[PDB]
Amino acid sequence: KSKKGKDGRFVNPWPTWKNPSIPNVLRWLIMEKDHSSVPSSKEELDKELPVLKPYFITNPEEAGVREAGLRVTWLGHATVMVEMDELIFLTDPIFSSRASPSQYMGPKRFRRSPCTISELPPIDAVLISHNHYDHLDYNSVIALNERFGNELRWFVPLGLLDWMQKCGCENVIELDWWEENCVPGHDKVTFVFTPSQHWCKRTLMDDNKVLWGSWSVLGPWNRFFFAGDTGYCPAFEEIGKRFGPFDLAAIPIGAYEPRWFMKYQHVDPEEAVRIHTDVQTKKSMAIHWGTFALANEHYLEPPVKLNEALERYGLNAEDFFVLKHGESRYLNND
Amino acid sequence: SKKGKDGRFVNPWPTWKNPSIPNVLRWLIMEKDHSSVPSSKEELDKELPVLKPYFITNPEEAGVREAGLRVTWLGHATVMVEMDELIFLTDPIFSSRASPSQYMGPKRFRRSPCTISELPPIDAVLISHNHYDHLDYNSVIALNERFGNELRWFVPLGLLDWMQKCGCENVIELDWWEENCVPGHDKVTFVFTPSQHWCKRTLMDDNKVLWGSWSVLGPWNRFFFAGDTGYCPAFEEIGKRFGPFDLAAIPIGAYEPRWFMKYQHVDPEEAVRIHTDVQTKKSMAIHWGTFALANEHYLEPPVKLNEALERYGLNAEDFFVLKHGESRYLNN
Ligand SMILES: C[C@H](CCC(=O)O)[C@H]1CC[C@H]2[C@@H]3CC[C@@H]4C[C@H](O)CC[C@]4(C)[C@H]3C[C@H](O)[C@]12C
Ligand SMILES: C[C@H](CCC(=O)O)[C@H]1CC[C@H]2[C@@H]3CC[C@@H]4C[C@H](O)CC[C@]4(C)[C@H]3C[C@H](O)[C@]12C
Ligand SMILES: C[C@H](CCC(=O)O)[C@H]1CC[C@H]2[C@@H]3CC[C@@H]4C[C@H](O)CC[C@]4(C)[C@H]3C[C@H](O)[C@]12C
Ligand SMILES: C[C@H](CCC(=O)O)[C@H]1CC[C@H]2[C@@H]3CC[C@@H]4C[C@H](O)CC[C@]4(C)[C@H]3C[C@H](O)[C@]12C
Ligand SMILES: C[C@H](CCC(=O)O)[C@H]1CC[C@H]2[C@@H]3CC[C@@H]4C[C@H](O)CC[C@]4(C)[C@H]3C[C@H](O)[C@]12C
Ligand SMILES: C[C@H](CCC(=O)O)[C@H]1CC[C@H]2[C@@H]3CC[C@@H]4C[C@H](O)CC[C@]4(C)[C@H]3C[C@H](O)[C@]12C
Ligand SMILES: C[C@H](CCC(=O)O)[C@H]1CC[C@H]2[C@@H]3CC[C@@H]4C[C@H](O)CC[C@]4(C)[C@H]3C[C@H](O)[C@]12C
Ligand SMILES: C[C@H](CCC(=O)O)[C@H]1CC[C@H]2[C@@H]3CC[C@@H]4C[C@H](O)CC[C@]4(C)[C@H]3C[C@H](O)[C@]12C
Ligand SMILES: C[C@H](CCC(=O)O)[C@H]1CC[C@H]2[C@@H]3CC[C@@H]4C[C@H](O)CC[C@]4(C)[C@H]3C[C@H](O)[C@]12C
Ligand SMILES: C[C@H](CCC(=O)O)[C@H]1CC[C@H]2[C@@H]3CC[C@@H]4C[C@H](O)CC[C@]4(C)[C@H]3C[C@H](O)[C@]12C
Ligand SMILES: NS(=O)(=O)c1cc2c(cc1Cl)NCNS2(=O)=O
Ligand SMILES: [Zn+2]
Ligand SMILES: [Zn+2]
Ligand SMILES: [Zn+2]
Ligand SMILES: [Zn+2]
Repeated sequence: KSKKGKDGRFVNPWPTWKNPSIPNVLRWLIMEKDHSSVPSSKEELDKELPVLKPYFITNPEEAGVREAGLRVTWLGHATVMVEMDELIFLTDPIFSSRASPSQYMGPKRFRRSPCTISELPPIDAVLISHNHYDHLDYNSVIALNERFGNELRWFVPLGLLDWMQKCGCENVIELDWWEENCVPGHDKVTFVFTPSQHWCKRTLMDDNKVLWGSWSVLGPWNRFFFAGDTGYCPAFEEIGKRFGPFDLAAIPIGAYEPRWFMKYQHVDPEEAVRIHTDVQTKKSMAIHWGTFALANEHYLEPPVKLNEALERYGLNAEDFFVLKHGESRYLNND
Repeated sequence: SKKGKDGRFVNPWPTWKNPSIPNVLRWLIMEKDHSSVPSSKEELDKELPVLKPYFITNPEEAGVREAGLRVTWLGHATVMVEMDELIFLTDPIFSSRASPSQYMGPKRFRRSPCTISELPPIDAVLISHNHYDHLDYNSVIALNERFGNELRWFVPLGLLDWMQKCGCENVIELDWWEENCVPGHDKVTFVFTPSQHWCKRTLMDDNKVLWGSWSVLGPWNRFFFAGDTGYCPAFEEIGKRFGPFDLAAIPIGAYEPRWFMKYQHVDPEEAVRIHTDVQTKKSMAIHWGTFALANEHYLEPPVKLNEALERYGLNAEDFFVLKHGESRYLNN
């Protein structure tokens, strides 16, 4: 084909090829995080947002997929564990309490992680959407690579290969817009890096030196889409048309407040439903939200707005569902 | 009268104890090693199992409120003693890493048995010294957030600022041989007692704040918490002024290489020495098993403790090691 928007590299770094982006960010200190949600007592946090014990804790067996369907588990924020086509892979693993380079400041999760690395079953690959601290957790990478090793294939955007080896990972793969690879054992599955409308930053002056994006996993049996972080852009229609119908898609539905400031980097539930429609997935799972306070919206608002948008497009909760922390879901195909 | 009183060199706080040594070169390049190698997930589960504390499934219990004394080991020096109508915590560390950084520093191989949220009402907390394996900023902020003025923080001299800067008001700075009480249940007395250790958190803050140990003298039972110390006098002094105590929490880990650690960290034998000097009936054994701050094998300290136990004409009941998260009730 050819009608695919490629990068997307200005003078030296990467801009979003997409027209909706505007260049102006003033970073995370506490300015619009504050407490505009006031997550109250951890008990209320429980009552409203209970943390479940994942299945693989009480029954570490049954953690295959036995081909056929597709199993998914939400481990908070953008951490998703997908079992499909004889393969278990993790996405944006964050297990630390705080998503920050310091121990003294930064957004600290109000919901504990459902499980620990030691407790999670054998991981065959990890997918990294972009490099932000709420998706790339140094300590989580350290734990993953200590437990596993060369056993773990890491799929990262351009610019993160160095960082990965710097951490101590040897099975690391840098991928660009519309670029693919697989796991050495399982070649029938293809992992494709697909565009997105977001940004990268971890330190001073490294802004967009690393790429952002989304992931499309094409196995023979099931197809899976993982958006990562994005505001609405026309790449999602492109992806949907190139990788056919998907069985699951993980779409962010949180951190969309100060829309005047975030719309260029963060969809809201309404644009999240549109994404679900654009990518042609049969089902979608609400990621982001509920775990960290990265914006101004009420911590329970994003599911309500998701249901309101789902009623906007003539859809039901079946099509686009929100899980509990640690809850799983099985989906068999035709 | 008597009692090894506090001291103050020209600049900092000294030990005033005859056993002494310098070169506190921190642990980043000097002995950064794990010649103990905790590994093999299965081996950890079996050798050092982490237990589910009672106040998780049955928080209502909250023990004591009677005459006896219950204790729970939450790793390293974070232990929860419920005694004489008072549930106090000591050296609380619940984070994974004991370091000012997020990228380097000693990271625990055993998770905390419970979390701050799961913790029962803590009336008081005791801080031995300022080291990262005993003073954990994140743990402090969590306690001061869940509780507040309801939490009395007993800290050594020099830590008032650090505490208030974190946001604590119910804070009491104490030099050793000094004391204080509780607003409601004041008949229990908390006394800061001597020790042989060091204080340092940053560059040039060496010995700017005091170290020591704690003695809780309640109406029914008496409890001793050593913290971190090498063998020195004043434990006999402690055992004299106060005592006999009922339970004592004595460190048994972080002792090798001896030549460098002996002056600043007891060994299991020296811990049995403490058990005799402080005149306790029983002892629980803290430090060890949670972080690797020295070169000894992670399972060695219990074995060496039991060796010292027999040699000194004692038995395992007298000085016991709990599991991670285990509790113990004492009706003496
Ligand atoms: C507000 C203080 C300094 C106060 C002063 O002296 O005026 C300044 C100085 C250092 C500044 C930080 C430097 C790193 C980051 C640079 C980003 O481009 C904006 C966010 C951060 C996290 C900044 C936030 C804030 O702008 C800080 C913390
Ligand atoms: C060393 C003290 C902690 C002392 C203590 O806990 O008592 C800590 C507390 C706050 C920490 C600073 C926070 C802001 C900065 C963040 C950067 O990512 C690294 C450099 C800085 C300047 C940090 C340096 C250092 O890590 C500090 C100063
Ligand atoms: C921890 C030291 C001071 C310790 C001392 O001298 O006692 C202090 C002094 C300067 C402090 C920084 C000043 C600029 C910023 C002010 C913000 O409001 C909080 C973050 C920053 C980045 C501060 C981080 C940290 O609070 C520092 C590095
Ligand atoms: C210095 C320590 C380890 C030193 C030791 O204890 O032996 C090393 C080990 C891994 C290193 C990190 C690897 C990933 C990152 C690579 C970047 O290009 C710079 C920052 C980071 C976050 C590095 C920071 C630092 O350089 C670390 C944490
Ligand atoms: C000052 C030393 C050494 C100077 C040199 O190597 O020339 C340099 C070397 C590498 C530098 C760090 C590398 C990682 C980060 C790169 C950012 O873009 C700015 C902040 C950080 C955290 C840097 C801060 C600091 O400036 C360091 C530690
Ligand atoms: C070894 C490197 C520098 C390499 C070189 O020699 O060029 C040096 C630079 C700064 C040094 C650190 C400074 C603070 C501490 C001083 C102590 O007395 C030993 C441990 C610490 C934590 C030191 C460890 C080590 O000695 C470091 C990290
Ligand atoms: C992370 C930056 C820069 C990495 C890069 O930009 O390539 C590197 C450059 C200088 C590095 C430091 C040099 C001195 C020390 C060396 C030790 O072995 C580990 C701790 C220290 C304190 C190092 C920590 C960290 O690894 C730093 C700060
Ligand atoms: C800012 C990067 C992390 C970047 C990332 O995660 O990608 C981190 C990685 C290693 C960190 C350094 C480790 C050694 C020092 C610890 C001190 O307590 C604060 C100053 C130093 C020099 C730290 C400064 C800063 O906090 C660094 C350079
Ligand atoms: C800079 C942040 C708070 C910034 C904010 O409110 O956003 C403050 C909040 C609590 C502060 C800490 C309180 C305890 C310590 C006080 C010391 O004298 C300097 C180091 C420490 C460890 C402080 C470092 C730093 O100054 C912190 C972490
Ligand atoms: C850069 C400022 C200067 C501003 C001032 O005058 O306060 C200085 C002054 C206070 C300094 C801090 C004092 C406490 C610590 C002293 C250590 O030896 C290095 C790390 C710390 C955490 C220091 C970091 C940094 O070196 C600061 C923040
Ligand atoms: N080492 S880690 O990032 O996996 C981790 C971090 C923290 C925990 C637990 C774990 Cl397993 N608990 C307390 N908060 S923390 O220090 O971020
Ligand atoms: Zn992001
Ligand atoms: Zn994000
Ligand atoms: Zn110590
Ligand atoms: Zn210690």
